[PDB]
Amino acid sequence: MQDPYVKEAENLKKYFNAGHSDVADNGTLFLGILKNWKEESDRKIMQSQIVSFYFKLFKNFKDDQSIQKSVETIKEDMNVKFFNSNKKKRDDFEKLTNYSVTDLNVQRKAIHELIQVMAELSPAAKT
Amino acid sequence: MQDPYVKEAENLKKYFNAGHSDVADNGTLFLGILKNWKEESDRKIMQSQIVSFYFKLFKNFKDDQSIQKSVETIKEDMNVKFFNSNKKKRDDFEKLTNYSVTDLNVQRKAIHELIQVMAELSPAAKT
Amino acid sequence: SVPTPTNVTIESYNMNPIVYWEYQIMPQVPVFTVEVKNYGVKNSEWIDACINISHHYCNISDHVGDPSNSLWVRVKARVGQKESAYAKSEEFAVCRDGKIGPPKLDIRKEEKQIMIDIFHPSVFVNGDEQETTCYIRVYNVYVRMNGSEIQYKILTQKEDDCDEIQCQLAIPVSSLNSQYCVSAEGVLHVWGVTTEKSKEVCITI
Amino acid sequence: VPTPTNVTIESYNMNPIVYWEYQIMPQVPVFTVEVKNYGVKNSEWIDACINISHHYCNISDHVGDPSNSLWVRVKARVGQKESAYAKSEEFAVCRDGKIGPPKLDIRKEEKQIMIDIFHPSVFVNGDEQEDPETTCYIRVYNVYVRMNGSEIQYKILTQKEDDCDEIQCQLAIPVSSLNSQYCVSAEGVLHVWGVTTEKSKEVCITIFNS
Amino acid sequence: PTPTNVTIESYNMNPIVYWEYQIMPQVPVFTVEVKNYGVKNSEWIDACINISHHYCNISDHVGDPSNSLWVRVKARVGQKESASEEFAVCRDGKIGPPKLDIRKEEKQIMIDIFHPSPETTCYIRVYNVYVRMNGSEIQYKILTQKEDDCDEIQCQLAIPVSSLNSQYCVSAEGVLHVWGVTTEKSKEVCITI
Repeated sequence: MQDPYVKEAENLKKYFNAGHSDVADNGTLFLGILKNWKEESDRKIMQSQIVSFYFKLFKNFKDDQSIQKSVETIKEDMNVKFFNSNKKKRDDFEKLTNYSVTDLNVQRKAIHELIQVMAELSPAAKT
Repeated sequence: MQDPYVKEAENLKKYFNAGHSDVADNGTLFLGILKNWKEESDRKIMQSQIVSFYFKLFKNFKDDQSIQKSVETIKEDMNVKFFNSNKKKRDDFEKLTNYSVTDLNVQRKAIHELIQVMAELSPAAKT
Repeated sequence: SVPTPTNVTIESYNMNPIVYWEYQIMPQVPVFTVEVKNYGVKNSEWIDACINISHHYCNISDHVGDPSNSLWVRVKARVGQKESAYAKSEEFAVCRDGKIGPPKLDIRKEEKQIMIDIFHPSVFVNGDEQETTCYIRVYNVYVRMNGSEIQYKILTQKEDDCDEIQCQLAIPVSSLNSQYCVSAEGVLHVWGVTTEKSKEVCITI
Repeated sequence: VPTPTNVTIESYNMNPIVYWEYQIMPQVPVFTVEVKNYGVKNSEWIDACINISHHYCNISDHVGDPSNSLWVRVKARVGQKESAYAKSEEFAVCRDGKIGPPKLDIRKEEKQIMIDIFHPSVFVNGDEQEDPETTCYIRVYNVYVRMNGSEIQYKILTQKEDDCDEIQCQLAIPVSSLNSQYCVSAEGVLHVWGVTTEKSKEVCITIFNS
Repeated sequence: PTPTNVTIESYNMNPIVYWEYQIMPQVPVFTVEVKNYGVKNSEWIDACINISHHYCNISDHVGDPSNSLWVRVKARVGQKESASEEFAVCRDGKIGPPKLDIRKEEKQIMIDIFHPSPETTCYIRVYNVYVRMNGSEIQYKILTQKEDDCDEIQCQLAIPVSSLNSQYCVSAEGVLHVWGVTTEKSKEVCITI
């Protein structure tokens, strides 16, 4: 029977009224892009931005009660699927997604750790 | 051999006056988190958010003519290292990073492609 | 009721859906035009699947892209030169909403073990040259022997028994009894729709 | 009391020492040097040498990952009165230090001269720390070889190459351009900033064959 | 008396004036003056005035490295002073070699050739990359212009891991525009595959 989340996904789908002809207009946001990449690493350099997006989305909708059960339900499953049930991973990810790119101190701290960040961007052979 | 970008990274570093005591205060944004992950896929689910961040940052600074040459230079090198010189990759990435999470149509289109999306962010491996 | 098509309905089997719609009878024979729009449209134009048709059905097979990408079809009529407003089908998704033919079973023998070959359903087993998350995830091999049944799951993905063509499932020559009967259904990625359960290809006594 | 002047950190083979001047005061003053290194849990500095009488300080036990910038400050006390702190600029061991040369060994095998480049003293250790989890290692060795009256460099990737190992590096050379007195010297180049180690002293060899 | 055997010399674009002078119980000073073609009027310029040595770095009188200059020198003993091969800094002689680097990426050796350290014709048109191995020197032409391997900083040139050799050796010279003057050929930089 369908994975717990599809139910809730389609439920949300109604709420947003996403199942109407028009939605089909203008290419596709994710689906296609995500189709150009099969090497897992790459699939992850994109899925990351796609999860952070659904993350903002559901956030700007917590103030709403009518779809809450659906939105939490989808979320857990996303955790179990993308963050492979790894509590750290989620938590690290979260942290990174919430950094005031305008907090005048956050931009110094980051400009500081740039060179170091860049020197581990590429994949290693001996880790 | 000195990597072209360190020069420009340090240059920027002065401009932001990140090279100064205080910056050392309050843990580290990236450096450490990026240290908890050595499996390339994961390193990528985080480096992604880190590059999109430096991407916003340099964006909110394209008016500042004084550091432009540095900021482009750093950027190409990030392209060459993270997007493995793959013009598509960069372009797909870009697209995903720019989606009005508030454009009322963009949120429908995305709520539509959710199930299809969530049916593939679970690490896959068969081929 | 007046000049608009009614009760529009798409339906699919083995991956080829046909749009169906009613219409009131009247002294004049009208024609119809069914148009398909499938998610992920470059711009916003619909597509003419069957135009000025006299019947009450339409095989839209050449508008079924990735069998997982929802499509909406609309239909209208023309009475002489008096067309009408369109009729809208609900969002259709071939993989969620259709039904598929059974897999192809093969039983045989090897020393202490019966071997079972489950050839993926016709549709999938093609090669993509002639006319997706839409695939079989678990095959449910049922095996009946004496009067007792027992099922077996099987993950076409995380398992190296299956391949683009078939799947394997050995069996120990169980409970003193021969005359084993195999049947098998597929289950799909995302909606969990079963395929048709093949007819039994028993073995021995 | 007065403030320390011309603060300066300096390093060799990975162990920096803070240096600072001071005017001669009536009573002999003491000093306290404090180190703060990037990636601080909160914002507290650390006392490296508390109320010292000299004009230097070995901060070796504040040098974490040799790539992570640190700032050290110093002050004095006399009468009983302390003064304002003196701030060192951001120091980065790996970008700002120097490392002893590698240890070269030349020899012979039939048609080939063998060269052994033992990694600088610091690195070869079986880590205790006083090179896991630090990008401060040697990436390429530049073996220069001078012969007759011509010179050729020789890159050598300590990583993607199986000539090097935790201890040494190898580099065979064909007995070239007939006559000898091959002279070998070598420098190490580091990750991230690409700082050169010291270039070892030439260890020659001479060949006679026909 | 008068300074003797005056001689300008340049390396990597910076010339120094050299001149002799007889020894005597007194230490004299000297003044070198440079005049470079295309002078507004006709005044010379003091490069080094009242100097005690016998050399002079005139770097700040070297305008366009193609425009001929003449320098003159004198002395002063107490208070007793004393009474065309065009050759461009850029055009003639030798400017050092580029800066080579070699490395590896599966099946292909990569060679970077950093240019020797606006809108003039005095630039590198073709870089001659020579590659040596087992028994074969083998050249390569690089067109810094009509080619997108080069850019304001470097140039590239991949190579297939050729003829089961071990040691490959890269060296390279720059060829100048118009006159076609080669730059200095870099010292070899071998590798070992």
